[PDB]
Amino acid sequence: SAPVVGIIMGSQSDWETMRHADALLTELEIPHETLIVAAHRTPDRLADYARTAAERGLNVIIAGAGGAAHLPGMCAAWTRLPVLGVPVESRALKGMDSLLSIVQMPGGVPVGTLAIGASGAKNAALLAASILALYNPALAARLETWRALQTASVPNSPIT
Amino acid sequence: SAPVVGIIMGSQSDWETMRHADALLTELEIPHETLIVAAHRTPDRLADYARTAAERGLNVIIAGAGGAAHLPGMCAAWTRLPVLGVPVESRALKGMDSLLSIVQMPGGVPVGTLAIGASGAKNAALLAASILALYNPALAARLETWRALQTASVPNSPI
Amino acid sequence: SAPVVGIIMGSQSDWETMRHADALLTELEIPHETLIVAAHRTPDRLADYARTAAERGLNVIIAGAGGAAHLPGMCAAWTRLPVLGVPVESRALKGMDSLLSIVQMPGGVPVGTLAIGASGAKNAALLAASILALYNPALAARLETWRALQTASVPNSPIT
Amino acid sequence: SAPVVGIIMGSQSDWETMRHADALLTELEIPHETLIVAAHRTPDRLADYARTAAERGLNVIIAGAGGAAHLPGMCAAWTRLPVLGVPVESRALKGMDSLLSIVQMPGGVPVGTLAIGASGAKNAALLAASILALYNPALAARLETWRALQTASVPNSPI
Amino acid sequence: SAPVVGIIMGSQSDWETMRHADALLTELEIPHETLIVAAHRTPDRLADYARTAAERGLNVIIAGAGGAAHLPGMCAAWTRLPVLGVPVESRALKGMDSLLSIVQMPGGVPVGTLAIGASGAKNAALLAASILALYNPALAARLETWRALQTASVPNSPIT
Amino acid sequence: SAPVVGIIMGSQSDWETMRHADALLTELEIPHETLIVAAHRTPDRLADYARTAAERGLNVIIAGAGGAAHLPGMCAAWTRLPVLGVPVESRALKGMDSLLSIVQMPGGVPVGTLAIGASGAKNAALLAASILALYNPALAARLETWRALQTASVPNSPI
Amino acid sequence: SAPVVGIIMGSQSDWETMRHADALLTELEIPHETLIVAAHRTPDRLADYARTAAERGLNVIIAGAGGAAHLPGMCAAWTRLPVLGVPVESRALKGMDSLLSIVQMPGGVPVGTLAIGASGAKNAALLAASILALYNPALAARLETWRALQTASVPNSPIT
Amino acid sequence: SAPVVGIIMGSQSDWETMRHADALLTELEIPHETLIVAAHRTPDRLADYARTAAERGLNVIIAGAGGAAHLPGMCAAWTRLPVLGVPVESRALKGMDSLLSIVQMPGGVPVGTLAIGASGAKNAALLAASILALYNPALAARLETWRALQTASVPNSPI
Ligand SMILES: O=P(O)(O)OC[C@H]1O[C@@H](O)[C@H](O)[C@@H]1O
Ligand SMILES: O=P(O)(O)OC[C@H]1O[C@@H](O)[C@H](O)[C@@H]1O
Ligand SMILES: O=P(O)(O)OC[C@H]1O[C@@H](O)[C@H](O)[C@@H]1O
Ligand SMILES: O=P(O)(O)OC[C@H]1O[C@@H](O)[C@H](O)[C@@H]1O
Repeated sequence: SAPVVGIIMGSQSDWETMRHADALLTELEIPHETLIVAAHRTPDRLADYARTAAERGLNVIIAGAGGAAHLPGMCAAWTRLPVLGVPVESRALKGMDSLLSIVQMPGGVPVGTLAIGASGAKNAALLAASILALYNPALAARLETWRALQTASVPNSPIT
Repeated sequence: SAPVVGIIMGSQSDWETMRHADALLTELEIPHETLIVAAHRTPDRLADYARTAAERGLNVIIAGAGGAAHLPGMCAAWTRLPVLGVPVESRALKGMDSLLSIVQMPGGVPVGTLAIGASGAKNAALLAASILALYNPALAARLETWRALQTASVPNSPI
Repeated sequence: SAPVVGIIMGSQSDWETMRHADALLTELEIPHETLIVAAHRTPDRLADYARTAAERGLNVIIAGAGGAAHLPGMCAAWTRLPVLGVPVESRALKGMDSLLSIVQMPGGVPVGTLAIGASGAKNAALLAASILALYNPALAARLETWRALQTASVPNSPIT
Repeated sequence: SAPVVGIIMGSQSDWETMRHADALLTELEIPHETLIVAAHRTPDRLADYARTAAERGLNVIIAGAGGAAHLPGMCAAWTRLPVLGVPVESRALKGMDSLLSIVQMPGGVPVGTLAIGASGAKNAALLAASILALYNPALAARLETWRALQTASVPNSPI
Repeated sequence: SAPVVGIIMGSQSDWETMRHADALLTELEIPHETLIVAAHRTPDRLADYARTAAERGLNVIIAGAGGAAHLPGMCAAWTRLPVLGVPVESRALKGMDSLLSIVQMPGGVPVGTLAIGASGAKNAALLAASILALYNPALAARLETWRALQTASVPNSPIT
Repeated sequence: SAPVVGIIMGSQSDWETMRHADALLTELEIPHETLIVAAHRTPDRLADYARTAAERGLNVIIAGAGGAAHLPGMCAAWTRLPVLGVPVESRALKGMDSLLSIVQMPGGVPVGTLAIGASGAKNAALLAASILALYNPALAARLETWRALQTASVPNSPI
Repeated sequence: SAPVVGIIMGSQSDWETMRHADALLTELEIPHETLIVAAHRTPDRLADYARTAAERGLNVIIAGAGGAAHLPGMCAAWTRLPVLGVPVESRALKGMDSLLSIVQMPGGVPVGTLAIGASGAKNAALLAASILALYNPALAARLETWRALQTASVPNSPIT
Repeated sequence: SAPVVGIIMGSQSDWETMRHADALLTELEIPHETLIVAAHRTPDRLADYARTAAERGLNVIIAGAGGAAHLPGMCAAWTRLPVLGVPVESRALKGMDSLLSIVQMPGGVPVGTLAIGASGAKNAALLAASILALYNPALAARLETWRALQTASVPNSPI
């Protein structure tokens, strides 16, 4: 019932990307919350969200942002929980600004960063699942089944 | 006098760069404070610094950071004062990470960004001076003199 | 009545970007002028515009250009006023040439640079407003209201 | 105690970087193993290491590589454990090749990627610690202390 | 009859690119097989494919992948045969991630890398043909004819 | 003799690079002047230099600058003479900023751009020589000799 | 009558870009030839074209190419004439491969390089005109008129 | 014996890199020649070298160049032999110019491209060896031994 993963993003425009994280957590039956938290437009909301996350029972935060993408890193500054960052693709620089803004954190405050775009959102959810599976045997079984099906679904040759 | 510019940086390792901003403000006799404020390692210190800057009488904030450089942008999130950002040169990516994480602010929260490195630190101080000069005539004259000396001192041929 | 901000750009093609600066100054009731000044095709026009800006009562110049983008920097060479630069997105290099051409000024002649594209134009106007607000209490109040409304308009969760 | 984190790297030349991960895990008293596993030069060693990691009791793998950096991704292909990737700074391209070859994993096989270089190695260890802390209360308290000391130790002004 | 070149790729999406290699081998009458082998989703399939390639009679492997593109390099780790790599164009980073992931192999395990995209696929097939032509005189003649026709087909001036 | 090529650069720090252009013109006995002209620090000096270049008898201008490198383009704005641009290697971005700010001129005002660094300075001088050689037969013969010696002097094997 | 500028390019696909050079030379009444010369597919044609250019009366060569763009540099290797290079925009890398392939010539063999794309083609023609104008007074007058009209045609403000 | 691989490079400055290809071919006892051939400074030497390579009995050409690196591609234009390209690390752009000017060959004339720098030179020699091994059984066995020793010699832990 109570959420164990928080998915956060700075804008509705980020949802086109972050929806892939939401869908995968739901597929794996991982209770979660999905919210908008804007690092620059709602910085006090961010501080409160991140600093209370652990006491609220969250175990992992998945944060997506694009451009000068500060949401994952500032989240990580305020929580001891693992924070996973999804670089959202930007218009001009194709997410390279997003990527460098998120992955290049200073020693002492980590953000586990995934690929630019939808792939990264899906993989943030899978990485969160991998973390939770360490201490949830039922989920561990669901995740192993999921990975096995992924492997079995790969064809032997292309449709030419 | 009470400071009217705050120079802030995330680490002692930024000082090699940000000292150029400090020196310039001193040269132009602009009262200022020079502090370490770490966006990631001291986020509550940052929130407090930025949100109280205006009531403390600061007029401009100069913020320097390298890598995933969030200090200028998060400062701007908490203050209506103009915030000027200095990308510090990072070891691997030579400040390109610094530059993009500072300049690419989405619309609604600006950071006026200067060049990577020492040039950017000097120019953040000069840009702060040009802002203050709009409503301080004595400083405006000192800034005019500074720019005039810069122009007049350029040699005509290389040695 | 008399303009206190000048918005300048090198071409009509730049207007698609710089119109966002114009609109925001108008929203905040900041008197301004909006002109075409081409660094390469009208260099004497630029010299005259920049060197007379202060005596004409301008307080801030917002300059946009793309490609080998020299308009903001050459403006700054000729005026003591703060100059803010907007990198206009270019076709091949997506504004990276614009950005580096504008932001990498030598020590001694500053240009306060904003994001590539529309975001940068909007933020140049907001930064200009922040500067003017230091010595205009009515504008300072309008700007604080504007920022507060921005913060209040952020939803708590995405439309899924 | 039996290791719960494996730190692996493709070469001795990566050790200058990955030693920072090793030191951090030691500081936090997290039992770990530190090994060379080369994706290209010892691919069967990699397959064996990754596929048996869970049954050996590992909880997290930290993998560092430079250049065409395939070690973290291929590790993740063979294990359901979380795999954290450290891009090692390469000579010519300063770790940009390392970074893109690690972080740009297609959907379905994740690698949580940290910064280029020593910062990334330290942060992979801290991220592993934060994962383990979710279900080890004594470690969680030591990690809290570590983060608190980091925050409290930041000076207020540069020297 | 029996294949002497293997063309492998990680996904059906790669076929839009790798089909150009397949077509050129067919044009030059080089027997080959075309398969899907996913480095990350079917890593045991890859190990088996690469380690048995020589004993199965393959002489050259052409491998295409995009993004964090590991298929060519991991193939090369498991075979003594020459491995040629085709960087498939990726959405955000335009194949620059593909290119660097493939070409920047450590000393000791080579991948001969071709251009991003369709050009690279065509050239991987031509390079494979060049290799086989060293010890197949009939193919050597076909390849020389092919190159000669290419040269003769270049017009002297553009259609204006 | 009166100069027919002007070599200009924004700073003494550019001289390490631009000296290669100066040396080449001297070697080919092309009368020239070598000057500092700063686009940002001495913009009126630049306008005057460029607008009077043709009437002073200059035929080609070689302009070198680093960073936000505006000197070649603004020179070309004020003269119909051919302007050749040398991107000087900058500290952080290794001349990539220099290169893009010089070469990406919009249509209507050209700058013929050479390689980043010393190679580009040498080649700007050679390109200027090849322009002058079109209407100076003695120089054309000296340039032929120079290119012939370059070709003939390449060794057949490394030492 | 006889051509004094040669415009060369490696493919018909380059014409979309190089046509802007052709049009400007025609506008300025500069006699020229426009040809296809492929560095990689017709290397002997290139050697012959470049090594005979001066004796044929050419004064400037404008060469365009994209990707691994070798046509301008190899032209310059074989002629003492000034060679101007136009980087043609490539699909994946947006002409950055074209640009670096052309501009980064070794000391001793120059190529005067212009902008990526149509702007560069137009400017190669203008630069060629500037060179020819040094020893053709009538053209010098036409070029000064052209530049003056360019300056006079810049509006004072945008259409908003 | 008569050479079956030609190693060519544009300058003595490339030798620091290309010596790694030479050493590897020597180690595997592959008869080869090692020469300077400059695409821009000696274009007729290049045309002659490439067009006669096959009739001279060469089987593979390894070509190294930096900057605007045209040597491998122009070699491939004149021969049907496989041409392998080594991007030499350039001073300013760290071989990114070298890499793009070699690898981005349009369809119809291939160059098999290796990594920037010494790794690429070593790997061009190994790739040439793997090509030759297809039809030389003694060499194939020596190459098997070489790869086996590489794999077996990787240490299990860092020192
Ligand atoms: O890890 P240290 O050296 O303290 O800081 C290195 C970089 O991390 C950033 O926060 C600072 O702005 C600095 O540029
Ligand atoms: O060639 P050596 O120095 O062994 O290794 C250099 C790089 O090759 C990669 O596999 C390693 O991760 C390292 O970063
Ligand atoms: O600040 P200094 O060292 O004078 O000049 C550094 C760079 O600033 C540019 O104007 C010059 O062309 C030079 O490349
Ligand atoms: O100017 P030098 O040092 O002779 O050569 C430097 C670069 O120019 C290229 O042709 C060579 O391949 C080398 O990488």
